[PDB]
Amino acid sequence: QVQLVQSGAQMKNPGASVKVSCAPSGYTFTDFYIHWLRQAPGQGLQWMGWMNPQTGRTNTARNFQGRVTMTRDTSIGTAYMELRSLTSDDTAIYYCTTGGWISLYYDSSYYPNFDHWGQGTLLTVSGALTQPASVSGSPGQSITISCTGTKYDVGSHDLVSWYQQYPGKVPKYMIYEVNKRPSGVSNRFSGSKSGNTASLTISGLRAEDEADYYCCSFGGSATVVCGGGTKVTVH
Amino acid sequence: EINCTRPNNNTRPGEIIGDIRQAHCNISRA
Ligand SMILES: *[C@@H]1O[C@H](CO)[C@@H](O[C@@H]2O[C@H](CO)[C@@H](O[C@@H]3O[C@H](CO)[C@@H](O)[C@H](O)[C@@H]3O)[C@H](O)[C@H]2NC(C)=O)[C@H](O)[C@H]1NC(C)=O
Repeated sequence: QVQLVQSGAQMKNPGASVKVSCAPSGYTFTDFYIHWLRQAPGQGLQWMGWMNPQTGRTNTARNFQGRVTMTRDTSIGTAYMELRSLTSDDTAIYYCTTGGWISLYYDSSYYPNFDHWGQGTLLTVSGALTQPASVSGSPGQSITISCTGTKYDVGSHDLVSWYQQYPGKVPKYMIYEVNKRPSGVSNRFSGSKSGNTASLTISGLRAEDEADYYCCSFGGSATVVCGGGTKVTVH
Repeated sequence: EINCTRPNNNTRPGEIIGDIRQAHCNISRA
């Protein structure tokens, strides 16, 4: 059984550094990419970077250019994400996730296929794609959620995934590669794409569809970009 | 029929954008 166990919550004063760990088990650590994302209540889903567990080669989001270092200890199969020069803006829940399967014949580092997620790590410092903020439907209706980027990200590649997040819970893999369903997900959820906009359609709206939905996509230059999120209300 | 690809995404000798892969070749014989 796959488990991604992250290190515990931390409080840091500003200017300090944080080193978050992620220890995966129940699968071959070196077969899949490791991604790092973060989320604050007053913002959306922010992709931080990827790491190849085999070689240790990484890529980080532009906004983290030189304050993030991702590494791994091979003897203990543990990934690390270090964030330097903390401020209050860095207060967030940080997530370690799995990614694309690592193949010799192509690069899947930028596949936003986050099948499995760590439990999250709350950092407190004391001392993006465009989604509609809110979408509403009554029960039984078909609803649709947009996710707009540019011709450089979602406009190129059929590499868009969708994630469902209940309050105080970890995001869940719902749709990937635009229209593909992960095992366990009902056909009620479908995905499509047109030009620079990807869409998630939820048919037969049940009450328990009420949640936050996030789109992630190939971001350009082997990055991944995520949306600000969409709250779905069922009347 | 022989087809070889270089997955590496590079611009300038000192910069590769994504992850690293060797070149690979695939042959199809019918
Ligand atoms: C592999 O590398 C190529 C080229 O280095 C990548 O294309 C580049 O993607 C970036 C997105 O991060 C583009 O940046 C954007 O450029 C436009 C136009 O100047 C600008 O309006 C945006 O603000 C942004 O800076 C960049 O233009 C683009 N370059 C080229 C020549 O395509 C490509 O994404 C990479 N492929 C993979 C699979 O990662």
